[PDB]
Amino acid sequence: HRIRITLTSRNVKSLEKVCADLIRGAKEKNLKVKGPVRMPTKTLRITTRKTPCGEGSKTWDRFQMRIHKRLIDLHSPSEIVKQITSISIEPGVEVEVTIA
Amino acid sequence: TPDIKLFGKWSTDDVQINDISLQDYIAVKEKYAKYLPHSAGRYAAKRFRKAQCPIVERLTNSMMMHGRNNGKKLMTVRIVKHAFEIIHLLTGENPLQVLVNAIINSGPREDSTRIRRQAVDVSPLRRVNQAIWLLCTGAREAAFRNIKTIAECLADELINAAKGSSNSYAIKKKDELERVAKSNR
Amino acid sequence: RDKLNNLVLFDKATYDKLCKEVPNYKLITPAVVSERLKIRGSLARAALQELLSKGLIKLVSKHRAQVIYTRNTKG
Amino acid sequence: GPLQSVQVFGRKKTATAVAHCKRGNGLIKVNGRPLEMIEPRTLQYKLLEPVLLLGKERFAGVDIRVRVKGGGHVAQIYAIRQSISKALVAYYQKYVDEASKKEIKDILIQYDRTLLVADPRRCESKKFGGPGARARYQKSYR
Amino acid sequence: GVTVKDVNQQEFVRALAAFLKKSGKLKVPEWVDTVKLAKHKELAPYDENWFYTRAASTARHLYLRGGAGVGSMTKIYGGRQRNGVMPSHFSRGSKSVARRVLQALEGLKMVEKDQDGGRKLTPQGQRDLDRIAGQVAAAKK
Amino acid sequence: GRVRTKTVKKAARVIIEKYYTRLGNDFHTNKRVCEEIAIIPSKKLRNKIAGYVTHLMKRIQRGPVR
Amino acid sequence: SLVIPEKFQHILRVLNTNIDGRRKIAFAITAIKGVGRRYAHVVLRKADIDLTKRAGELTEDEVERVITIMQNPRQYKIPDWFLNRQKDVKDGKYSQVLANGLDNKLREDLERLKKIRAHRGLRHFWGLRVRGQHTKTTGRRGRT
Amino acid sequence: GHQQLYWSHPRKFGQGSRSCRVCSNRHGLIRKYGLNMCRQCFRQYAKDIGFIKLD
RNA sequence: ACGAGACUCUGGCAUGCUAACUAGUUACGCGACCCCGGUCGGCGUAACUUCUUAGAGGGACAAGUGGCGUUCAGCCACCCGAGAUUGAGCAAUAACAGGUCUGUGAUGCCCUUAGAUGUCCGGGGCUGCACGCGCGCUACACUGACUGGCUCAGCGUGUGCCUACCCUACGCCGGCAGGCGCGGGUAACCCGUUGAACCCCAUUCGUGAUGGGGAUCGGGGAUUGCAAUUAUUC
Repeated sequence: HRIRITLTSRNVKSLEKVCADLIRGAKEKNLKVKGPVRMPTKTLRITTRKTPCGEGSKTWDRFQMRIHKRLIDLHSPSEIVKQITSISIEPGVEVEVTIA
Repeated sequence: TPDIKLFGKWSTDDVQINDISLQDYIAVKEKYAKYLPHSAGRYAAKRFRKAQCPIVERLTNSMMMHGRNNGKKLMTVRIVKHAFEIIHLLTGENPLQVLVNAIINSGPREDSTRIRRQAVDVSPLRRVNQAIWLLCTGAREAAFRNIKTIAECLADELINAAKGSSNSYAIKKKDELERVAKSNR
Repeated sequence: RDKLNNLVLFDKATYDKLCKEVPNYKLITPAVVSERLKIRGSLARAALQELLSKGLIKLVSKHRAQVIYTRNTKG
Repeated sequence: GPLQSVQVFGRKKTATAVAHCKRGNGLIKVNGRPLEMIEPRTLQYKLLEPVLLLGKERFAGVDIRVRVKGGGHVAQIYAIRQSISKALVAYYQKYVDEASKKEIKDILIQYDRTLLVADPRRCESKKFGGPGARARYQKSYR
Repeated sequence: GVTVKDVNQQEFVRALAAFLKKSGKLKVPEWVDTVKLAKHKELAPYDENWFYTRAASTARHLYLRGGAGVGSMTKIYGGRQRNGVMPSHFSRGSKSVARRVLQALEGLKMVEKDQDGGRKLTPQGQRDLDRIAGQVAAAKK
Repeated sequence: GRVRTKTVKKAARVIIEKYYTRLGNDFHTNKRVCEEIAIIPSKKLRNKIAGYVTHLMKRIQRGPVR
Repeated sequence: SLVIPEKFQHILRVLNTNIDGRRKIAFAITAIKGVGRRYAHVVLRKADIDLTKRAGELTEDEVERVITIMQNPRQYKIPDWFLNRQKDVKDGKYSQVLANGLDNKLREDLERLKKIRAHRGLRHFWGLRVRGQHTKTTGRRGRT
Repeated sequence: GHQQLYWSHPRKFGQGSRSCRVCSNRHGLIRKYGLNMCRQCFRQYAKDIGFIKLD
């Protein structure tokens, strides 16, 4: 009965708006809801040379990936969440539902 | 004690500041009391934020020198705290008073500089900068390759500076610099 | 360069120059009594531990790096 | 009696020192070990400024259990200073008046502003082309 | 009454060395007299019963945090491997010199194994450890 | 070094030449006014634009401005 | 105890090798070849010999008690991994040399490398770096 | 005969057993995060895989 | 009109808002231990968001005063204040015979194209040494070295579509390198509460090329790889 839904994405506006819209479909049925846990963000780090060959002054780069993740728990059966996981999804957000 | 302060066991009071030229640049009494010669820092950002610093902390701020000992304030306070008793067990009086006569007597009045040299007067803050400096590198060679430890050499020189006995490094370099300025003056 | 030929162990006069003369100084540390009497620093510390059991010097600061001694209290 | 709970946090360069106060008697101990029993023990008088410039009577009705984590050696020593001095301020605000609390802030403002206002100094980022934040590598001519 | 946490740790690690003097039944190993503590060291220590000193530090470390195994003992007792010509790296302790202490303190019941591995202090070993915590504090008051 | 450019100054005159009665003297007052009578894209510019308005208000109450 | 005793020694000419008498015992033995610091402490441990004294108090008949361990550490339960010559090439005698055999065995492994025309030994003939060191930029003093 | 002497080296490790997928050379390879791509092929395609020079 | 600015990411303050059994705390209730109290990363629970983390917002503007300035643009000073200039990124017009055909299935043109400058397999070299030069590292000691003890972090990464190749706890064996058996981690979970050094405390040495220095070089032992001799490392 205790089902967990993962909300992970790259763009902050892409993940913040879909976490709250998935909350909006939860209170309408008025079920056992949990709030959004915000885990610390992972940042992939690549600093490499700018020049193709090894000529010139030495300049580097600042490539970043500030990826974010949110988990939401529910004491709800797998049936009624499958009516909410079919609506309000943007393709930049990665969702993996954890049944148990 | 919220009224008085003890520098470890050293009293805050009874240090008369002899020279009136430096008393506005010696922060040592009744507004500048600390139990440690160690604060968080912050004194070295503004132009004249160096004027109200406690002088014993200033010497430790200048003692962490020559590479390997930079960034090691934890042990130079362990040097001067040991060195303060060395002054007392030779004099019997306030060891901090000896420092007052040390920085007063080791600061050169006139100093030649690249202008042909014109000998000119110096600032009291420049003067307390040099007086604290010339002794701080003088003891740096006295313990260098010698059985006499750095705690004693730090304590031995300002003892020899408070009387101006001219056997310390800081006294010699003050009067020669006042004299080579007296050449092109 | 110049050899500082320090004494490894006392003589019968040097140690006798220690039982009376060291309690006359106002400053006693292993760095000056070893230099004033030409002994090693190891012998310097090992010349004052018995003086603690002899009671001819007073300890006011012992440390890892620095131990100092004096006379006793004048009375 | 009433649960007089104050848990004041105070940062440092990186160090996090959080208190938790209650109406107790005269005992002060950080992570269980007392404040004088923290090495290095050369900074022993640096953890008695709240004890000395205020007096012991301020802590007659105060026990404090301090949780500290993170930072360095000296960074912890400065984190555990501003985290308990601030803690007795809030305990003397929620439960007693501020006229008995401003008499222990005006003492705290003339000695050191680090005890109530933390340091906004943070270590600058090392750039490429230099061993430090401002230092660049040694240049070779010719 | 006070615990071990009320005592300065510098004059504690020889206090527990003194309680093992009346014991003499920890089955101390044979090669202790000719061994170095770790690969980052190059000499042997100075005290003869340094094995009565390093074992005396384990029980108070197992007081603070338990479930620590053989790999968690080499990290704490390690040190800076001063490589000489190269800049240094950190180096853990020897695996056996930690394994022979947690086998010395299994000979006499003073430590137990934690569930899912580890080494943690026993309550009856916390009985008499709070007796040497009194002999230090009552002597300095 | 705190010298304002044209977009700080050409805009602040449009705040005055059209909205005089809707402002006062205090900064945070007409800071909270200029957010609704002007779409400023950033927050730091929102403090920038209104900051010149209060300084020019210190002139209009004191004399005529060109 | 504290003063210089009788039967004082300044030089211990032991195994035809001069040993100064001014130092500590565990550090005066480093004068002999084949013994550094780590091998020196443990051999002083294989007999109940005091080492908080200098090299000028230790009595005569027990400096030979040092020596019976020196050339033969095997029968005094010293392991092989302490030895400077482990697994000797001819006999497999795990031994320890002390200032006599060390240079004596040293002019043998030269010719155990030189007669056989080995690449390791040929560099010892020329005097170059043999352990694979970059020779272009370093080692300038010895070669002119 | 032939086929046992053309690829008979163990090719499960080393830099002769790894290469770029875009540049197809053996220098400057970003073997981090399973990129498996050269550092000059990384620059032009930094936007296509998604990276941003944010700092 | 561009560039500067603005802008972005980060750094600092908000006991206000939103919530966390993979974040922490507060209690309560036992267990353990000392003389009601004391301690515990021992064990559960309901209230919390102080600390955990990151989402929105809010906060600084030369804003207020005092000089100074056309009294304009502005500058100096004070107070309140977590900030009275955090750091970087981006970065024009025109230009160089700057560099790269050794990043390319980016390429004009030229050489070669089967006895191949294509391709692969073996081994060697790119490490080679009279000499000069560049960036470096550890040092030249006593503020030290050496040996015990005590105690503090913050950035990252980890089982690979190919890929047969991971990060590691724990339990033993061995002085060490290392080895063997179980368990977890595709990760805020396990490693990891990341028990880092410097440090601090206490020994020992004592101005000696010494216990500073670790270059050179001999002997033994293990890992990786099919393969390390020109010593892969240890």
